[PDB]
Amino acid sequence: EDREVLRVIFPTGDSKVVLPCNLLRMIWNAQKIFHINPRLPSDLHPIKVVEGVKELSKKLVIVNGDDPLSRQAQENATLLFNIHLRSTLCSRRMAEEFRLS
Amino acid sequence: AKQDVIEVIEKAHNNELEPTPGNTLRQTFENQVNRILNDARDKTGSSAQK
Amino acid sequence: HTTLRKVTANTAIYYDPNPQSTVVAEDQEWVNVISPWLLRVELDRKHMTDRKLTMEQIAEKINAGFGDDLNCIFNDDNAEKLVLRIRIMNDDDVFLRCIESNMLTDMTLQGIEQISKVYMHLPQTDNKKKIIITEDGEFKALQEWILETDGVSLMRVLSEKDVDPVRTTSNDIVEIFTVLGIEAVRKALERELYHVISFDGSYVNYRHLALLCDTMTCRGHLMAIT
Amino acid sequence: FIKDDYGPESRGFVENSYLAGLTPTEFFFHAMGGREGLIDTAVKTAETGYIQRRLIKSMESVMVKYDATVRNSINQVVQLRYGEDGLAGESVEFQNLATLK
Amino acid sequence: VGIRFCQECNNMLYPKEDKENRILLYACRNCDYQQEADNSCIYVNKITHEVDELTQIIADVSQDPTLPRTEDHPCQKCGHKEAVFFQSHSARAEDAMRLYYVCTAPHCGHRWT
Amino acid sequence: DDEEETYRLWKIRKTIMQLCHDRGYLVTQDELDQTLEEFKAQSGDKPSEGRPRRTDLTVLVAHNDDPTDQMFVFFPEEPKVGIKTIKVYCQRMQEENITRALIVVQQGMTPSAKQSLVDMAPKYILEQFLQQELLINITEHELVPEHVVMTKEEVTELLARYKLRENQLPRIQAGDPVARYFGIKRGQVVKIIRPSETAGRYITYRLVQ
Ligand SMILES: [Zn+2]
Ligand SMILES: [Zn+2]
Repeated sequence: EDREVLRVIFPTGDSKVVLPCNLLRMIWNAQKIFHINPRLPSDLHPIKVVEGVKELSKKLVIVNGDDPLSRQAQENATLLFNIHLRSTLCSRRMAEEFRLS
Repeated sequence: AKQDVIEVIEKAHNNELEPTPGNTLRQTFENQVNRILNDARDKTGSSAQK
Repeated sequence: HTTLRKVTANTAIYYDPNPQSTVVAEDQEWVNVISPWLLRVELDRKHMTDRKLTMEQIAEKINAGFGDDLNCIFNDDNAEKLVLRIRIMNDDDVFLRCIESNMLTDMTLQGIEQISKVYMHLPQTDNKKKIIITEDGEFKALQEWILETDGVSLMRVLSEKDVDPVRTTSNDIVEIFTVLGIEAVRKALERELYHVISFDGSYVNYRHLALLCDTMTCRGHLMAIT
Repeated sequence: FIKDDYGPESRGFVENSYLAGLTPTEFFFHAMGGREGLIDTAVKTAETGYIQRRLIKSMESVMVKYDATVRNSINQVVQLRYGEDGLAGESVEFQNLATLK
Repeated sequence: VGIRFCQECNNMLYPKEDKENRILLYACRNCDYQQEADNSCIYVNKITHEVDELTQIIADVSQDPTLPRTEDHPCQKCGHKEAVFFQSHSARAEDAMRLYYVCTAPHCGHRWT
Repeated sequence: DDEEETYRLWKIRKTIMQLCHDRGYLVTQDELDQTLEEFKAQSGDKPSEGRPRRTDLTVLVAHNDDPTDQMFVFFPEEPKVGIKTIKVYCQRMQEENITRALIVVQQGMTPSAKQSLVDMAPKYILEQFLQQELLINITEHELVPEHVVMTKEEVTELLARYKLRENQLPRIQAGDPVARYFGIKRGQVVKIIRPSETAGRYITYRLVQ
């Protein structure tokens, strides 16, 4: 669904975008801090990825409050960053590419 | 490049130059001359760089 | 836009007492057959076949524009000469010269009025090239014909057969405001103002262009910064 | 030069280098070229400075309030969130949307 | 064209219709002098202005020290080798790069394009 | 010249049906998107001196949520319509129970008839459109974002949410093509949804003034 939304937002092919904090660089930083060694099977449970991404998306609030108008505004005001965050902190991508513990 | 400009001028004098569509006879003559000279400068610059 | 001046060669007025007298040797007039004063005009085939006109269209335009005050006798496309003659059926003869200047200045033979020169080229940048989505979810850059103009008449152009009414922009903000509305102006203004900055290759954060375009439009009308 | 001379030498082309020096005709033509840029430097400023001041006087009072909304001096709302997202422009980075292409 | 002055008082004749005979006549505004027309033509306007510059070219221009001269193009009248060549000045010229040749030799005065 | 006029008439009807659907009135899917052939066959392919006279195309539509408030559209035969030619529509308007209608003029309307439209506004809220203006659905253009007409309860909730008065919202004048296309009076907030290259989507509100 996020893929469909991005294609309608960006008719232009280029994916180059401007976003708040560099997720790939943070992943690389985590790998080098904890000595990941992406040669052994990973320890991270794939469901922890999903249940942590959802919790984090709750944490990042731009529009405060709980009424439907405020929630709709909060969903709209962070939509692009959430799409990027979910599309990079996958379960397949995390288990096969980044091998984070 | 200088010889190329001379023969372009010769073609223009003998009415042998066909205007570019959307452009006039003077405009296309100017465009062709500028094209040749710019190409010469770029080629000479590349040779000097190498 | 195509006035008769573009496709005409020259004009000449004569005083020809009988329409059947044919002071000029023209057998087309002899087979085609009240004022003795008449006007003659010769066109050239180059500009006429370039724009793909017909003498019948020209006669219809003249008859419609000047409301049956005058008649046209036009040579067939068969002869090498593009001739047509004009009379007046019932302030004597100078009126004929006046209307000749009027019809030359202002007869709109083809096209629409505010647009002088129209170009044609295949684009190279992907943002002017048409972009689609294939069955495999690709973004192949298609290459299609686009036309850049030199005037602006956005409404008479959009309301035409086979023109794509969804992407046709004009670089004039005022015309967009009068046709598409305030929000379309806010988007078009951002696009134009981004083009003039990024043409140099420099980059300016979108937050400032958006803020400027908002302050100039948040009152429902174009608030020029003066 | 001969009348109606459209050749490269007769219209400003300089076929010498700054190491080999310029012929007198090329020297004068080069002066004609440099004069244009020198003039534009002085002319441009009088327009850029006027545009600068004119732009600032129209927006000088627009700020970000404590609702995180953007209002001018008369509390009219310009943007519901600064920049459509509520983020400062000096903490963002260029990124790539992996899922788009 | 044939623009013709009044014989008696030296003024422009104006075109006029003799309605009884429907005949074009040139009549003075000031005396009753009248003449029969010989061109039925009154107003002629070349809008394209396809003007032949060879009418306006003067042979005396061959005495110009600043003009280029060549021998590759000989005169078709006298066969003289030397001929001076130059371009048009007017914007109305139908060909932009049209070259006009004037015979260099005295009293040939042949001019061509 | 009949094919061009027939094509021109078909496009005007198509844009009109789209406008009625967007404005909330009930229109069948068959009429919403009919090809030129159905129009050509239905009304007879003869705009001048023929069966599809500009009288004979009136769309009477009814609102979705009850079939009582109904809108006419009228295509006068005269190029420049006048008071005598709009009082006929006024007589038809009072003859029925309908309260609003549209007039698609061929040429510009005389100022006297414009005043007549204005001065009867509270009773009959009827407006005009130009034939040339209606040959393209300007809402389909890529520049125009999505426009939604807010309801009075929704506007009250919005103002209470952001705690801002009526006049502090950005405003849109009632004469611009989009507002006119929707037919909305002053003091009526309009939602605008547009894609944002910074955040994803953005919702703004424009108060008609
Ligand atoms: Zn006299
Ligand atoms: Zn000779």
